[PDB]
Amino acid sequence: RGSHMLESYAFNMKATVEDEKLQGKINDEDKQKILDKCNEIISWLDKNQTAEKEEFEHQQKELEKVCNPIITKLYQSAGGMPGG
Amino acid sequence: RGSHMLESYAFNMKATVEDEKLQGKINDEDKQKILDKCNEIISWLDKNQTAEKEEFEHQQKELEKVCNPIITKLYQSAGGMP
Ligand code: NA
Repeated sequence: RGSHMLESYAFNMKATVEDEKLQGKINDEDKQKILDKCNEIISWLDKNQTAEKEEFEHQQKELEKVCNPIITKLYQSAGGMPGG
Repeated sequence: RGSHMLESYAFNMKATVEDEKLQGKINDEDKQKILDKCNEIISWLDKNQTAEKEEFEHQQKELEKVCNPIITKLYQSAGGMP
């Protein structure tokens, strides 16, 4: 989807650098550079995805925080429909 | 996603207030303000999708910048004729 391809990819590089196929074929110094860097992105998603949920839950409140007082107005006033 | 619910709410709350002659509402201002905010989210939501999008393509790039050189180095050593 985006955060998936990215993530997926990351999982797969590690998936490589760790394969016994390169026990010594890949620079032992290099294994680091990836793994680490891959995790960097791994975490960077987990963290960004979680931070997202908040800006969501922060707009959801500051939204109804405008509606509920009018709902709880029209709902007090005669008529009262709101039930989508 | 909880982003849906947000959308949903914004999307419903916006139409459930445009519905029809449900003008029992202060169907003029104290409704106008339910439109502005609602859409404010409708948009801000969007501006974030295409905001996240990028950051992903970004990080996705940065990680290759740390892998391409190495996988290239790999595709250069196990031949039987090359
Ligand atoms: Na006023």
